[PDB]
Amino acid sequence: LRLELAVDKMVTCIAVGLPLLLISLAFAQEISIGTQISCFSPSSFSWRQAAFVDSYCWAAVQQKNSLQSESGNLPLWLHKFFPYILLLFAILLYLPPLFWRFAAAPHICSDLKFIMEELDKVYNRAIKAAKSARDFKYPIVEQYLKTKKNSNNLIIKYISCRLLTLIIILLACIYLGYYFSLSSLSDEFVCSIKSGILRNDSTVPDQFQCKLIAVGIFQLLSVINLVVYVLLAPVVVYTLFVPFRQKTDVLKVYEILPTFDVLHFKSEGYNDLSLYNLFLEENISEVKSYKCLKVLENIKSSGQGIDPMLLLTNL
Amino acid sequence: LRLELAVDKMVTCIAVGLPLLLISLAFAQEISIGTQISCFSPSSFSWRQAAFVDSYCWAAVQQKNSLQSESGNLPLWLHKFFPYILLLFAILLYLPPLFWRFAAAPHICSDLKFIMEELDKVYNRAIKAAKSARDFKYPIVEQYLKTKKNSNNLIIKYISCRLLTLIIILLACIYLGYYFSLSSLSDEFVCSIKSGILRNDSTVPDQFQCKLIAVGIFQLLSVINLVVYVLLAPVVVYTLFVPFRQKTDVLKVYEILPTFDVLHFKSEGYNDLSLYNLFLEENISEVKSYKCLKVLENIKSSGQGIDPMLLLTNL
Amino acid sequence: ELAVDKMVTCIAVGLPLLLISLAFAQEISIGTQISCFSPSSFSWRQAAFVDSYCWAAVQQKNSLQSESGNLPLWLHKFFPYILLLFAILLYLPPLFWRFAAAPHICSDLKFIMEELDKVYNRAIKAAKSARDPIVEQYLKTKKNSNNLIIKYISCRLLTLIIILLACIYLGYYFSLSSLSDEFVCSIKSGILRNDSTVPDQFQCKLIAVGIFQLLSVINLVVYVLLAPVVVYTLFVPFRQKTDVLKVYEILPTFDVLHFKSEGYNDLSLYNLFLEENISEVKSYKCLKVLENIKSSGQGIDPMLLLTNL
Amino acid sequence: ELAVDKMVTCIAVGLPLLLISLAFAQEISIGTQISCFSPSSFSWRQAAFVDSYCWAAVQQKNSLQSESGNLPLWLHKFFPYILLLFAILLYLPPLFWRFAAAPHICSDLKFIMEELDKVYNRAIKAAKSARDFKYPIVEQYLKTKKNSNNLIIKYISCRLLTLIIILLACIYLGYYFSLSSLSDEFVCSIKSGILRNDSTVPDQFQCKLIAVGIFQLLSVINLVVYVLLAPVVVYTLFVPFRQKTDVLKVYEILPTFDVLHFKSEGYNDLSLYNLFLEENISEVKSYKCLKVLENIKSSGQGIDPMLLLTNL
Amino acid sequence: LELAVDKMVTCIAVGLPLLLISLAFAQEISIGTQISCFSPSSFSWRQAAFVDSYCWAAVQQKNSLQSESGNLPLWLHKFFPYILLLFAILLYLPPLFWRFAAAPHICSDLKFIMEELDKVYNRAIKAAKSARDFKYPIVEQYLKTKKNSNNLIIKYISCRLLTLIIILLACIYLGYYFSLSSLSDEFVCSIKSGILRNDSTVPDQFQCKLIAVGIFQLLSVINLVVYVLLAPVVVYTLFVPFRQKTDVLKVYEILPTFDVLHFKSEGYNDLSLYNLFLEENISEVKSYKCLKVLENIKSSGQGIDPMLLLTNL
Amino acid sequence: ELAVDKMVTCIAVGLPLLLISLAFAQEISIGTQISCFSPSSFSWRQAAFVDSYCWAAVQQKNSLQSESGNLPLWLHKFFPYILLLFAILLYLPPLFWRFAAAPHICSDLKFIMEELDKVYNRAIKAAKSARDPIVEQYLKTKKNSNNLIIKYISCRLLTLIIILLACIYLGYYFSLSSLSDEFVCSIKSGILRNDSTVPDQFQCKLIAVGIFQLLSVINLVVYVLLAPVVVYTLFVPFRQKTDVLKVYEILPTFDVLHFKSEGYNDLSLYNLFLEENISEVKSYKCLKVLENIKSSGQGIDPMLLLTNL
Repeated sequence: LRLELAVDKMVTCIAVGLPLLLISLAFAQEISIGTQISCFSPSSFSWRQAAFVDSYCWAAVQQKNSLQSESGNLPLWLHKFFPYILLLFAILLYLPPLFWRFAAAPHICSDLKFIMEELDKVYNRAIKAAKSARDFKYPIVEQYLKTKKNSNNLIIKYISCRLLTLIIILLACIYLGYYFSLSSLSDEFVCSIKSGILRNDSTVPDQFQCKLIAVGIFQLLSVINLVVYVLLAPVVVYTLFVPFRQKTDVLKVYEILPTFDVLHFKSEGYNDLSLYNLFLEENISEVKSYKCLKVLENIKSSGQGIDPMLLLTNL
Repeated sequence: LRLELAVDKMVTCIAVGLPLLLISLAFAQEISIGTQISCFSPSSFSWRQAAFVDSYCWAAVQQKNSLQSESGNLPLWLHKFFPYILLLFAILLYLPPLFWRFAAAPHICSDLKFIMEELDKVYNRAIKAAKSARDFKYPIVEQYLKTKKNSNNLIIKYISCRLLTLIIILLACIYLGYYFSLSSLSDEFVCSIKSGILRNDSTVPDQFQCKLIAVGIFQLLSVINLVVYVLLAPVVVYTLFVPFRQKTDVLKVYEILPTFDVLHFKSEGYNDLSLYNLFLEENISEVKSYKCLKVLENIKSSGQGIDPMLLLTNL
Repeated sequence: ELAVDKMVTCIAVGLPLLLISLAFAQEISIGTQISCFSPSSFSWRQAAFVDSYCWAAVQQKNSLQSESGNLPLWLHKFFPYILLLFAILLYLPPLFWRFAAAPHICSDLKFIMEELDKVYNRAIKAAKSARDPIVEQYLKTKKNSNNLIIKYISCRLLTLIIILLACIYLGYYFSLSSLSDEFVCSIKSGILRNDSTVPDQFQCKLIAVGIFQLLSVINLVVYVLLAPVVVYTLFVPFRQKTDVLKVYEILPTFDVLHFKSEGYNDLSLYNLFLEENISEVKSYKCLKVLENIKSSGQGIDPMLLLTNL
Repeated sequence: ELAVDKMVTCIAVGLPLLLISLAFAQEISIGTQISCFSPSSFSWRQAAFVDSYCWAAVQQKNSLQSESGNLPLWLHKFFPYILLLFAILLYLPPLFWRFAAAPHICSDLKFIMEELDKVYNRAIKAAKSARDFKYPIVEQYLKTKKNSNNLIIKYISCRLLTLIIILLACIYLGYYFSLSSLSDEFVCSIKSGILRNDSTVPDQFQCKLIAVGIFQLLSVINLVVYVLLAPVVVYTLFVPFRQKTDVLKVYEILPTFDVLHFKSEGYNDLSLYNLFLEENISEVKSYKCLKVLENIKSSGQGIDPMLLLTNL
Repeated sequence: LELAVDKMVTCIAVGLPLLLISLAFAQEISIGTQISCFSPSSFSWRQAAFVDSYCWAAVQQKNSLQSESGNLPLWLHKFFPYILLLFAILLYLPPLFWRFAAAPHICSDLKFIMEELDKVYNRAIKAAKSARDFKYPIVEQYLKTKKNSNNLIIKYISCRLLTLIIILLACIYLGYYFSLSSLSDEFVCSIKSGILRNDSTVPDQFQCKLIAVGIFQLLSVINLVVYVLLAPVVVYTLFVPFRQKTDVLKVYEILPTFDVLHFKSEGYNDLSLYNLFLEENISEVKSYKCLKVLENIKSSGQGIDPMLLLTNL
Repeated sequence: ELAVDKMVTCIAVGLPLLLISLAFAQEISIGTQISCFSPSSFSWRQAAFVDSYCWAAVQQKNSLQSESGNLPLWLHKFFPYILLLFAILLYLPPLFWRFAAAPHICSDLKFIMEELDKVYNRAIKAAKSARDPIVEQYLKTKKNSNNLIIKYISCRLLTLIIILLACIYLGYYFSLSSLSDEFVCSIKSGILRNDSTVPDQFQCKLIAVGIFQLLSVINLVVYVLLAPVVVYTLFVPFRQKTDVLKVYEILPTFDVLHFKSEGYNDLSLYNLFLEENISEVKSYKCLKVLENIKSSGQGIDPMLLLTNL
């Protein structure tokens, strides 16, 4: 009852923990030198006057009139808001898995548990009929899967959460590629504390050379995040192609039972049946009847004996 | 017994954790530079005199006589009390859930557990009667359903907590939209430490140019909170109109039981019955009898066999 | 603990604590709580001495001269501990209640619920055999002594008294003037008295006062909103409604008598606690199902009881 | 632990702890606990040395000269530790009695409740057989409890130590609370060792112990709460006075139970057991039903054995 | 679900870089900032702080700093802490298979094999008990089938091979750090871009030194030593066939209800992996325990096979 | 994990960790780990540069000149981590023991206990009917291969080897002169080489090295007290005694044979683990009650066993 495919669990783990791990690294007790901005006030300035210049320019990356930067004010905005953008991406990437687990999870589980119980029951009834021969009959699970072939609401939830995950991953790739595509000189901006009563003041110099520290770390981490995300996006796209992944028809092994109709009827659709096929292919190893039937099916590759006889021997 | 609808749990989680997360972000070490205010005392001022000017003006954003600001004293008040406002909204948004958690639960959880037990019992009795055929009778829960429609005690509590949540969310949206609408130059105010014995003092200048730092971060976070809240408000509203959300009649699947009267009788009212319908639609997946009955109902879409026979096979 | 009482306790206790932590948190604070503006000639440590001396000197009335008086000065230092004192005093009655009051009402309520389940079982067994008042006297006794409830209304009355005293204190401090933090201070006792390098007086200002007043008005608003709730909760008889035992009157093994209303006696308190905890009683749930069905009046009470099983 | 004893412990222990935690509020403390006002010529580190030296020198009586004396200085510097000491000493008797005395009374009380339920069952069974051994074992057990008071002597001893420690704390807080309010200011001289004949260092420094006023304002609060708590302990100290509403009197209407209360008037373990029975007796179902019959008997309409048989 | 040698290889290869990161930045070994630049005496405190932070950020901008070794050694130190964590994460990723729900791929089949072995043991002793008073080798056929596809094991050798590749890449990277002279921290720095370019009060260049780099190299050599000790373990663990000896089944051949055939050896196929996992988890099987008791007794030959089987009951 | 092994692990691992945490106590540590005494003319930041340069320069042998040598300087700075390395290496064998060998012995021991309870039940059932050796062969087999125990003595031997290496290192480190923490450092590489305002050499001293030596001698004392314990634990045969299965020999359904002694084989290890975990076995407890009684002769063994029920 995991209700989360291993590839989906790992995609979520990566896409969420990587921006968080990178945020935590960008401010390691060993990577931050100190403040995020330094402005180089004149030597005549006192300690507190220099602190004022630093804090003023930090707050002044927003006020476009005060600061003059060669690259523009937009790089300054992006440099100051550096860590917020990654936590936002982590949260947005965590949202679709949360929507999946909160509502979609429970619905998928009940049906799969019922299908496994019905398969075990049909196996028991088939071997009991075979045992009585050695001494109703309605394909209920087949009809249930035929019904699942119709409504795709159960799957559309899955491909929708995967599609939002892919969209957010692509938007994060775009943002990180832009941010890394930084000038790497745009962190140096000229700042002027000359609004208000300081405007015509003379002891204060006209402009200060400020630099936004710990930016290079942001870009080096953004390229790492972008690489991992462009490696992750094909995985999500493949996860999206849910019918293509439905392979090795799991119910085909049950077709050798008399109490089971000879019909797979599970393929070719953007419908909940393909999703159920994937989840059955995953959780079917827990089904003992499936295990024994697959043993007989593999033996049938040689073709030495016969299916009903072998089943009777297994008991 | 979660006793909280998934949409309500997520609305609470968002509306409460988002202001808390934003408070915690607004003072992340990388994000802040130092003090919340800086005042630029003259160069002749000692370190402690400049500290006095900073702290005095910080405390003087309240005393309207001391500070002269172009935007007014109200922006100064709003800038100083940025953090306090965020927590208060989180608490008020968490207050409704707390009342629901303790006051609301006895009325509903007990009733829902009783309804689920009665449904399992009627299912068992119906299959036992069917099994005896293959070899009292009072609709107590249905009588119970009528009470829900006539009783709004367990509902009016729900729509009241939801309505207070919506009202507080709208008040938070109004406050955040106002705060974000602040001048962004209103963080610079002129401050004069000239009350008391300093009034006619000469070494102290007439006025100081103070600037409130960490206000741009407050506005950037307030717009995020406002966006998330105006996205959340339709969800709460959507939520307020329960009569509309009561859909996919859950008891309709039980109408195929002989031991159960053929009557849904659950719709169209601002009464506790609609609330109970929502909570049943949520918690009904835990009911095994409901799961099996829904399996039979979905199979009935094809119409191959028959309802009582299918039930007998399931046993 | 009744839901309204639990929420009143939660508010009246956590609000002063949350408000202390608001102002209390280091990030919210600019720095020290007092700043005194020593002269420029003073060294760093001399200015620190002036600050700390005046901070400790808001008590010594001889040193400081303030226009409003020494009481406003003492009030500021008092407030961080005064809010915690109010939180503790407001937590005390709920603590006394759970420690003493619940044990007496808990045993009685558990016994009443067990007796109700037993009478229901016996009634359906008699009805089943046909198809084939100890609890009332106990409640009549509860109708007499109000000592069991007197504990409840006493803890509620102390809660109301402490809430009103907190409202008075918070309203008093909030009006103030705010010029008190601007009161002067003179470090001229002892050997510094006739010293000349030290100025006669310093202009000190109490840091983070405005935050205290803005939070005190919030606490006062919430408390004057909470006081009517306690007063309503104070009146136990009014809240006793939707007679819970009336649903049991349809049992043959149960006498036809509610006999639970109209008094400042422990019976009304027990009625409230029964109305709260009665949903746990399965027999009450089934009986209420039958009673709601009886609104339509289609069948009959004993038949549905027997049929319901 | 009786509710009044639990609340007395909670107050007497948590109040000094809460007051310690308040005395060091991140908003009531201006900074260091002492400030000494070195001369202007002194560097930052020299002034720090003067502060720390005088802080450590409130003990060395030769260095500091104070008008009130060295004892106020000691009390001003060791104010916290003393409150924690009082909290610990006040927590000790509840720890002691709970560890050993509790189980002794718990086993006996559980046995008494079981025996009462058994005698009730036997009485109604005899009455039921009439509608269709005999040894007062619990009465004899309580008669025995009436003898040795050692089981209760533990209780009144822990209560008496609690009262003694509360009174000692009241005395200390009243003494400490009633301060000169000038003591916080002491003259300190860093002139021992090689600094003795040094000339650049002044003869004496004016030090002040900051946040002492907070200590006194909190000590008066602690003293008020403690002198309000002491009458509660004294009342709780007197076990015999507390007992009332004879709980076993309701059982006297049973045939299988002898007609004898025999529980009153002594500084013996029987009175303590009476209190604990009065507390824990509501859990006893037989007691509940018997009290129902006893309250009905106030009207006197029917009869005790008939209503008991009808009780079932 | 994770072999003890694999669990310990993961624990080492992951926790060692993390422990070394945590050690490198311990208060007792860190003196303070990671860089110090020695501004002139005329510079104020904040001007010196600006020089330090500027040069720290300027190890990237190649135009500002002039170092004898080059800019690559400078960039290596700053990213060294990040690499330690990157290597830990990449080494944790393959074990991620164990973390993920891949247990059913191997354990569920194992659970079936153990149940079938207990069942065949019970049936054999019941037949022997009836003598004292179907018959299809299903598990043998299942293992014969496992002897076919090696896809189930290919997952295992693939995660082990990625672990080995990442360990070797980490060894290569760490080897490099130890090899470097690291005078790199002594590289000069010039705060003369922008308006400071033609400024005169600021000196032409500053002598900066990178703090905690000697600690980084001393820890990198430790990590490299542990990793080159760990790589042979992974290589041995890589060879699943060379890792299998004394198969558990050879003890079940003394049962009448069990065919006389081990048929489990010699292949890069899932059968060898299942043999390893059976050798590990077989001690939980009670029937295996009793059969091994009889097999060990058979070394002496004092007691008959079927007789001792029936005798044990 | 045997109690002596658990305590040896706890000591050998937590002691270096506790000592690391003590060496850097806030009261204990004064500040930085190095101080260099720049001239008075040097600014604050120039002195900080000298400190940090010399800290990083304990490695570069050309810069610093120390009387003891550069190796003591390396050991000074690397001493804190070295203790964590010893803690980790000492934790490794117990960790290996938990996964590699503990389950192998756990399954076997649980099976032996179950078989002993079963044989006891069968013996008393046979005795009860009168009133109205699989485990031995398994242990005989264990007497063969010592591979199961070889894991145990191997983890113990690695623990002893690492403890002895730690003793050697700590005895060497404590044998430092305690003046080797004072080294002369010269910031004169690069453009500072021919600079004149900077003095030729600085007198630096390594902070918290006396604390390191005082803690290293404590660690060495505890480790040389622990090493004999490991050596004794190393000899499994010398430890086994009080033959635990001898109490079972009084059962008819159990063969009269202890057959557990005298070998560097897994049987002795299993004997130790049985002696430890056998108190959980109820049948063993009753047999020891009566097994001891049989020696006394007060009552006969089968009669008391039947009476045991």
